[PDB]
Amino acid sequence: GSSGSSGLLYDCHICERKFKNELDRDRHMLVHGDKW
Ligand SMILES: [Zn+2]
Repeated sequence: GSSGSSGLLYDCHICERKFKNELDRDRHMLVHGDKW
């Protein structure tokens, strides 16, 4: 059993893509929020 020294911390609830910061994920949610 093995695991990496680093990883992605934040996740999209629309398309399951992941990010290093809350900011990087939060501005990605705008690509889904455009479908108003
Ligand atoms: Zn997404």
